[PDB]
Amino acid sequence: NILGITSKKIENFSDWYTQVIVKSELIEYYDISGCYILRPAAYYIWECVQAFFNKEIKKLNVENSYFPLFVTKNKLEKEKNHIEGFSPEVAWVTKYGDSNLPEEIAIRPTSETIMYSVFPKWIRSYRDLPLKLNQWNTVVRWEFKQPTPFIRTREFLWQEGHTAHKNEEEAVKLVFDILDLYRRWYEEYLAVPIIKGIKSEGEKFGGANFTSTAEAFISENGRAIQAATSHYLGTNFAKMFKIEFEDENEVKQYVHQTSWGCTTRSIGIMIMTHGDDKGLVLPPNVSKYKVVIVPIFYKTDENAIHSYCKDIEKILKNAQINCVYDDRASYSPGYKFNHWELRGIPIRIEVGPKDLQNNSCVIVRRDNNEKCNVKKESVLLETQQMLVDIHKNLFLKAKKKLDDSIVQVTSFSEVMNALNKKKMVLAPWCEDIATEEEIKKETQRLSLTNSETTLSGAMKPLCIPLDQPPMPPNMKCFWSGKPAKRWCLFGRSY
Ligand SMILES: O=C(NC1Cc2ccccc2C1)c1nccnc1NC(=O)N1CCCCC1
Ligand code: PRO
Repeated sequence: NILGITSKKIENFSDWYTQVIVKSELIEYYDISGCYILRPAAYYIWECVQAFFNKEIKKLNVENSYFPLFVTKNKLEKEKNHIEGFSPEVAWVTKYGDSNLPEEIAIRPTSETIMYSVFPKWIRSYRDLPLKLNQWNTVVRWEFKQPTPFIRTREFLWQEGHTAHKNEEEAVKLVFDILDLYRRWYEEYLAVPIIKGIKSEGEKFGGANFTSTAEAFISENGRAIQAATSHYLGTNFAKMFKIEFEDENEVKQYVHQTSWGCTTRSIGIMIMTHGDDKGLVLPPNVSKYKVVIVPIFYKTDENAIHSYCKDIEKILKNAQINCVYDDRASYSPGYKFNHWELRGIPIRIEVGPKDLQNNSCVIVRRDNNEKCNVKKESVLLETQQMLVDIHKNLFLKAKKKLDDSIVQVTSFSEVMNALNKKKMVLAPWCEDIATEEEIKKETQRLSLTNSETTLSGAMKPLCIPLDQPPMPPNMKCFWSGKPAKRWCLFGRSY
């Protein structure tokens, strides 16, 4: 009990989350606010999705690279909308030892300015295009909002991809190709559904022509959260960094650029999605151990149980299924059950005397706790199919919750009702940037219906979904009363 999760996910989501990430050994806290340690179980997930994304961006001819952590004032300030957005959260190095630096230098919050400072040397003619680069690194955004492990941190691990193209068409195609890879990263590895859409003008990346986005939704507190992003930068950074190329007709042109990122926030979204009141729940593709084997003794005798459990370990490891046999003498079976449930292991296999006598074992799924007796010779196949089935169940259950978290409305008088039911709204909107602040202020004012002390009551535009319902001929904007343009998702958010 004391060693389990002692806050229910529905009753105290914030304390449940803290208990889950600590007791599963994902996260350790640190003496600098907003910075957290990724312990091995958390870093293993990152390596899994790193492996997947590398393999896929390789097919698009993107190549990994590594650029400096630091940027000079001269470079950092070249693109005005970019730096106006980041400048209050940029951390500056000013000293080495007790000596002042001759010039202060900034830590990257993102690397457009760093990388594009040298793109002009690499891109001189149409022969040099497309240029396609990625980095796996961390960046620093020194905000003073309340941090949350994985999802809102001052330093975070991510990849940032950056490409440059001879025209708009090719760059935009890559934007949406990357956006579908983020859909796959979340779906095939984290069993998380996302919504693709376009950011409103007030929410797009600074310096972007447009920002496409993958949005996730945390049903338990009614909060949307950006899962990944892929920007068409157009020629906006090419203008400011003078990234020009001579085209086939001997005319100077600006490159058309993209950048796109996805972070360890994805792990936090997975935890909040599938985690339950027993702790972490891992999709098998991001769990080091797919199976834990637990022995049960009453009280060859003890050697007979040990030999049998080791046989099952050999069967799984010979088939490339990593597993652990928990043969620790000092802890009860029920201790071990909780121990590994807490840590999110997908499958427990139990072996006691009655299972040995029947030449079977008990196979227990972490997601729904269903138990079944499997003969020894069918354990390999049953385990294989059950790992597939757990992932499918986690994803389908999550997708039903996401679907159920959207209410389509036509007037603002329906909005507050749905927000306080922890929903997002899909609403007809004129898309005028001026209305975004107005909507944020008024929904925050009317929220006077929240028990979160560190997240805003404001609802903001989340994304204009790529999948649009019909817009009836005279539908008005739900806020301004002007002709509505498209349907947009709004909600409270992280
Ligand atoms: O934005 C993050 N942190 C900042 C916001 C915040 C709030 C409280 C305290 C400190 C900070 C700094 C963030 N933190 C951790 C992991 N991913 C994060 N970001 C993202 O997932 N996205 C989407 C993909 C492109 C980049 C942004
Ligand atoms: O920070 C962002 O959103 C973009 C995409 C990764 C590179 N910079």
